[PDB]
Amino acid sequence: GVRTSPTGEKVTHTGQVYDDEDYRRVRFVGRQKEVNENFAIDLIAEQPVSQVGSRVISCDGGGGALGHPRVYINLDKETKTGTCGYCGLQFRQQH
Amino acid sequence: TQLITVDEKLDITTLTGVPEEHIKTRKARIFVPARNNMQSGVNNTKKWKMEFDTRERWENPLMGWASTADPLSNLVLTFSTKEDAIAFAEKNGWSYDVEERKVPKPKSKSYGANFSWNKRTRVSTK
Amino acid sequence: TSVKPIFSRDMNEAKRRVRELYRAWYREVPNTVHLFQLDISVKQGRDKVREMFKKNAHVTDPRVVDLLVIKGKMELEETINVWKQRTHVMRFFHETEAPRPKDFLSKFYVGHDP
Amino acid sequence: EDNKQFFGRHRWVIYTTEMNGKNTFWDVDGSMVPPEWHRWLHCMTDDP
Amino acid sequence: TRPTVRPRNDVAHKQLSAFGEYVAEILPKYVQQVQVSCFSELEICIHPDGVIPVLTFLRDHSNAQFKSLADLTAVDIPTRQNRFEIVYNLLSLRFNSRIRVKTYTDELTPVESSVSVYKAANWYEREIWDMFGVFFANHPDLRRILTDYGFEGHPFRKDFPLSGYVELRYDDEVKRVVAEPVELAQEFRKFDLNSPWEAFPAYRQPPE
Amino acid sequence: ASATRLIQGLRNWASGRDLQAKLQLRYQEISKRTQPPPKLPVGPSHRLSNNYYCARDGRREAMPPSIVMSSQSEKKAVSPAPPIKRWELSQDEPYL
Amino acid sequence: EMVRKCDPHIGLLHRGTEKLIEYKTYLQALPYFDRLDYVSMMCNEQAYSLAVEKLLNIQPPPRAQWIRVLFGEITRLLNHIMAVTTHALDIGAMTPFFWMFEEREKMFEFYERVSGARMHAAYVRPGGVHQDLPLGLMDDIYEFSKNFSLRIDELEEMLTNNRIWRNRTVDIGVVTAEDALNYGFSGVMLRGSGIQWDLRKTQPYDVYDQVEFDVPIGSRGDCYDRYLCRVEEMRQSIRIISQCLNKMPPGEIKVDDAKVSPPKRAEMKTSMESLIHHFKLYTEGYQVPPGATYTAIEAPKGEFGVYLVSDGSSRPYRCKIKAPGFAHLAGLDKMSKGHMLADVVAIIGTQDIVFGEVDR
Amino acid sequence: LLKKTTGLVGLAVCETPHERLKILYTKILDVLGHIPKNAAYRKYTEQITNEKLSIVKAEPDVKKLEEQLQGGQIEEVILQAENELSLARKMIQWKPWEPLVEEPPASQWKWPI
Amino acid sequence: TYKYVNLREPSMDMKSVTDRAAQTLLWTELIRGLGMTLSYLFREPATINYPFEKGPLSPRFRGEHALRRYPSGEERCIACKLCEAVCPAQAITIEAEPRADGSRRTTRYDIDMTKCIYCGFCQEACPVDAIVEGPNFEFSTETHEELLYNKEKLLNNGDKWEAEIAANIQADYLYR
Amino acid sequence: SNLIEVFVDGQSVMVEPGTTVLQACEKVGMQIPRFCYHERLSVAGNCRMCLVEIEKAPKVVAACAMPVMKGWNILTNSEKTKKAREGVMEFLLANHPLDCPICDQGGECDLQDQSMMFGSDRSRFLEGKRAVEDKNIGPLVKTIMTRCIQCTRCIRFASEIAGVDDLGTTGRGNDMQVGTYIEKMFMSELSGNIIDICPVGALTSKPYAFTARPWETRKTESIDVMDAVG
Ligand code: SF4
Ligand code: SF4
Ligand code: SF4
Ligand code: SF4
Ligand code: FES
Ligand SMILES: [K+]
Ligand SMILES: [Zn+2]
Repeated sequence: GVRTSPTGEKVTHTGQVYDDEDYRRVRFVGRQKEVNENFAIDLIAEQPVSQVGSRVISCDGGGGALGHPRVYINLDKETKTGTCGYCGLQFRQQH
Repeated sequence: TQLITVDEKLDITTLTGVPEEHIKTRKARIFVPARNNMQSGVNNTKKWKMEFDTRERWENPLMGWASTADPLSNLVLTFSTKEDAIAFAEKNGWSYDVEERKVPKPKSKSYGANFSWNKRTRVSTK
Repeated sequence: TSVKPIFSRDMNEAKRRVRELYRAWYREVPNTVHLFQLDISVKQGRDKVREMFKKNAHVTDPRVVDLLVIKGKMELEETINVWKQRTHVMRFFHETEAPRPKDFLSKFYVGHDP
Repeated sequence: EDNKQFFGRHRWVIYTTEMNGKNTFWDVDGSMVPPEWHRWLHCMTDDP
Repeated sequence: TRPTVRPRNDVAHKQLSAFGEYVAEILPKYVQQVQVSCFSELEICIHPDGVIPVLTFLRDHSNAQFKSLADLTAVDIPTRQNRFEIVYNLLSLRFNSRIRVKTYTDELTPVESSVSVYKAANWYEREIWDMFGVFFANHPDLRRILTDYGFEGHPFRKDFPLSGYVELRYDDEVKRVVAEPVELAQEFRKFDLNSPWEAFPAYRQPPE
Repeated sequence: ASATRLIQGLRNWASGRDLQAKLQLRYQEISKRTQPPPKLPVGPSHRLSNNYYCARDGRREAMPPSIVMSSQSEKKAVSPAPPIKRWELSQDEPYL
Repeated sequence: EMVRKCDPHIGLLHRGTEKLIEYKTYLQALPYFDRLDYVSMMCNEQAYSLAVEKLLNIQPPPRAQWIRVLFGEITRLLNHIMAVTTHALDIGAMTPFFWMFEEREKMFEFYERVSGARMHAAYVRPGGVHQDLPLGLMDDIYEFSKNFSLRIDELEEMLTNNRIWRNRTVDIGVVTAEDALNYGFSGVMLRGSGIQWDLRKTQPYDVYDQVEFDVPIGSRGDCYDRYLCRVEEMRQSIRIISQCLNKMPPGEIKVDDAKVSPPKRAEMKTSMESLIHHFKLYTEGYQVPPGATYTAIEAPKGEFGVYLVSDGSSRPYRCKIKAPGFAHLAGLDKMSKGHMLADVVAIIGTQDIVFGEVDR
Repeated sequence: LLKKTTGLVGLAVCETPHERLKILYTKILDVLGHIPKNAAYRKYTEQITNEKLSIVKAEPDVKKLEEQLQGGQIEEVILQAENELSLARKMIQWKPWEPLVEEPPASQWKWPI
Repeated sequence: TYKYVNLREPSMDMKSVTDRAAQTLLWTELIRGLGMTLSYLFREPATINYPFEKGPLSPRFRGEHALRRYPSGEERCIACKLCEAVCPAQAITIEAEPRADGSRRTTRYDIDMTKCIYCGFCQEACPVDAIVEGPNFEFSTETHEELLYNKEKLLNNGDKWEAEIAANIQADYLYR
Repeated sequence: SNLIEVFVDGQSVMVEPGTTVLQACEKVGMQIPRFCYHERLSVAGNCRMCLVEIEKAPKVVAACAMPVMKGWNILTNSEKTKKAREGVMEFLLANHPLDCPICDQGGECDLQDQSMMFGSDRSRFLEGKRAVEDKNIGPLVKTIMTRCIQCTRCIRFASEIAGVDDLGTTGRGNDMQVGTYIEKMFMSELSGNIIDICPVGALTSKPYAFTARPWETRKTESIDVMDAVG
């Protein structure tokens, strides 16, 4: 989900964009500013929440030794889902 | 007699090769470093340290890194006692200041004070 | 308070050694200018030699000035033989270095350095 | 591929004559190989 | 303690202790300390005036025969008033042994050169003079050996910064390589990695 | 290995050795570039009982050096070690 | 035509390695030892690892020791190939340079397969080795060592019996034994004069006392005897390589003291203690007990020593590197007295001089 | 046996090792007779030199003399005798049996700081 | 335990003397060297046809750096700064802040490819396999500034070389 | 004088009556590990990390709360003291979350430091860990109670120094939690000191969150000018 500027400059996923009166836009003159078109914040928002029937859940990121360290997520709160601190996947209790 | 008498103060600033504006314009600080409040260990507060004042750091125009022009920015020296640090600073021609070591005064600890009969030091819970 | 001497027992022989080193440098300056094809005159080289000796002229310890004479002798031997290039000889003259301001007002204008 | 040749010549690539709009008839490049074939060509694997 | 702990040698420890007693008793005029480490290494700390006699004895005695000089080093410890510790490592091919002889000096006191005993000491203490500024009296040819020809200051001292005071660049106006005050695009980041907890209680220093 | 028999014969005559027995160019005799996955063994400390770290702490058994002499009879002279043994000539190829 | 004085000016590659080592931890200081002698990488890594393990009071597992000795012998083959071929190239023969550089490329392939880097592997670490050998490596090592005998034979055919080659080496740089001992020489320079000394035989390390090999001993101290000693050391390295292939034991590769060696990546992502140890070992590093040690090994250029001084923290207080090229270049003045200019370049060649280890 | 070559470059073969070794050991004894008796260097070197002299005098053959002297060839034994004589003269000149010249400072050999 | 290289005495009978003198006069060993170099002429050369043929490599090869992602689009780096702590050349600069949804993510991740010694400590100090050293090695640039990678360049390298980096990691992760 | 004599590792030391084992060991330069003891808080004695062995006594005592009587010999580096330390460290790390890369206490964690120094090197736990629901106590202190070790410095500080008495312990057994039991904001003028005294990353500074790591920060000792206390 890239965004443009009134200058015409692309805005990175960290929110950086050179100012209109900034002199450092001259480095892109005759060249291009490289940005990543895949925004991870927008990409992790499309993952559906996983519904489980336990009070706690365990996440390793998938793949076992190829993922993140295994963490345990509590699902006692009903107002919010339980997000994994590493991979960003969220879980919800079935009840 | 193979042993001559020199009654002058020890000064070696003409041999170290340091430029003069890094000698006459620098303030050395001699101090015992404070214990980090995030930890209860006291092994880092045993030795005296001498360091220098922080000069200007600016931003790189290309990448935004931290650029400096001070060669003494990372110079930290370790001494066992205060007088060794004082003599090392005075030998090298650095104007220095000294901060006294701060030690924790002893406390009076009693587990039975948590359940006093008539004193305010009772604990509301445990 | 008794210390082991290096070469000089007291200040007189140390001053003699300083005198001899200055004489040797003063003699070699024209040959250094000619052999290295320097852009300076002989007078500028001799003024630089005198300036270094005058800069280093506030010392009263015989061992310190003995070490200073020793290091000057090493530099002179390093220059007599062609071991230094033209850049090492010309590094005494800071031609490309910008003039550092000295008064308070200009230092206040240019930055935070005292 | 040609497995009778010795190790080093037993796999090779003939580059295309036009990649991403650039004429590569004489201007071939080592960075012209996509990664899925880059793993096979450098003998990091046996399977194309 | 079998698989993951280094096995201890005790016969070598006993032999090295006996030879340390032997040396410290033959030469009481210069020997100040004799110690044997955990991993069976013998260190003899001597007075600086007896560098030539101790080394000549260790080279020439029938019970020593330390014919090889492996390494000669100085160590900079700024808290001591004699901040430079000069270390000789000797190897004896006859008895298949190694010894360490240590002495001390400060910035202004010269040390007697050991070229007249071991010939590797020429380049070794030329390097020591270049890096620590320790003068060696009665040297054949003492100059710099590793630093630049116009270099000022001794870099292996601990008050000398990591990056120096000058840097080189090519200037087109003078058509020459010139030295300028050092400026870094990125400052060297200092890391405070020391743990605030004591690791080895056996090396604990007594309080004041 | 693609050379003809005549070139092989001339090569072996001029070299003086059978070059075809030991070819410096590798062929299909080497191991494959794709291998089955391994299963590495574990060390001796991978145990559930009698595995206290204080019984196998190598670094904590290190001691400060023992001071033999400090400045604060008819005993025999002592060498640093027994004298080294004379080397024996090689039985395999003494070059003699 | 006769040389009266030789003054070798060095310092053109003085990087200042020791101060940078003093500013970093031990794991960070290992690649500095990788880049010291850039033809003898694993030997320098092994010397550093041996010194740190001596100070840490730990010992590596046996499989790591056998791997260390096998790769030390492969490193010896690389170093001797480079030394002899560059010596011949400087004298004027250029064919064996290419002929043995093909096998050098093969050994570089072995290094890359085991570590991922062709030259600076950073493989031998304090506590063992970083990664286990992949499957099928030792078969390729066996085939290469099977053909290396014929490779040495062909180099010896080109070089040894030639009258032009031996005319440049028969009476050049003769060193007496006592002068070799006094000048601090080690390794092939000591062995060419007849001194029977070898650190793998007299003061052995990991499993070098379990392998059988001979030691070439010269008789005249010239360059020809030193060249013959290097060729025979190639042959003995092949012998030790075969013995190490036939006696490889099973087991782990790092020491199981997880406060020194980092744990596996599978147990790091599951166990709390392993995760804490991984964090602290890759940020702060292991603490070495206070003390000073001198550890010397038989590198292919001679006695390679590390003098390591640790103050108890996770970074070394002092790290002196004793290199044999320093002493050999110091003795070059005595070597090249009463000789010609071409004899001077042959004398420089017959000392295995890499200026990365000389200037440091 | 008349060994052709000692094996070490620059070390000439001795034709008469017994007379050379006896002369060198007696010379070492006469030089060491000037050192004071309470000096440990004199006692230790007299002991080892007397042992070596008795061993040399008790063996007419050279190969078994080399084997029981434990010093390699007989020529390096002669070299070590010469080096010991030179050291004995130098130690007469230096006089290192005197008490210690100077005490070190308080924390001269304290590690770590 | 030792052997005597070059201690062979020459025989002094007439056979050996005439053999040595004939070798001197007729140049036998020179013909030997000539003939063996001739034999080495008639062998197939070991030259490969670059760039059409590439030298062999391994799944452990350390080339260009890349930043990986989880198999859902989310990036793997969680700004723990272990790679910049373990870097022996101090080639990594990391700056972090909590982003919009509260996740712990980097805002700056620079690697100086002219400072880096390509040692692979960062890819083995990473707890989540975020930073990797990919198999690419042909990335020579015409400018110094093109070798100063920011976060966007490393993420683009990861998206470019994922199909090979994941396979190499799958092949090698059981040895770690 | 009223001082009595005790021995630490065989070394004699004169201590005042009422001195604990921990302070006596501190008098000779030995710092016994702690997780709950604070010198400016009351003694709780529940973490059991300070279990030291007194010789000629078949039971380890809690050094933070045990007073010394005369003639006692304290063995700070004996075998069973180290065994007790290893067992208590194993029990503390049994249910701790694997959150070290994502936690701000990393590099300055007391649990990490004296697990590396005094604990074992591997885990025998083959079960599943617990998970604790996070709480909200204000915009200043970020709360992640899965990392809490129930050291109860929270309640002792908030009751004896801040004088708020809002924090407490609710539950029993392994389900015991530290919190306020209601949606209450612990808003005082001394709230950040509970971030300071937490030995683990359970309470962290929300403005400082995810910004730096402790090893790379340069420290400058200065004086606060926000008020006239100095
Ligand atoms: S490969 Fe090594 S030098 Fe390069 S960025 Fe990674 S840790 Fe730093
Ligand atoms: S080690 Fe991995 S997770 Fe940690 S900061 Fe570096 S790339 Fe990110
Ligand atoms: S509180 Fe300490 S042990 Fe727990 S996750 Fe944070 S750094 Fe790791
Ligand atoms: S949150 Fe921290 S200070 Fe509070 S009880 Fe838990 S561990 Fe102790
Ligand atoms: S410190 Fe004593 S029980 Fe916690
Ligand atoms: K905290
Ligand atoms: Zn997850």
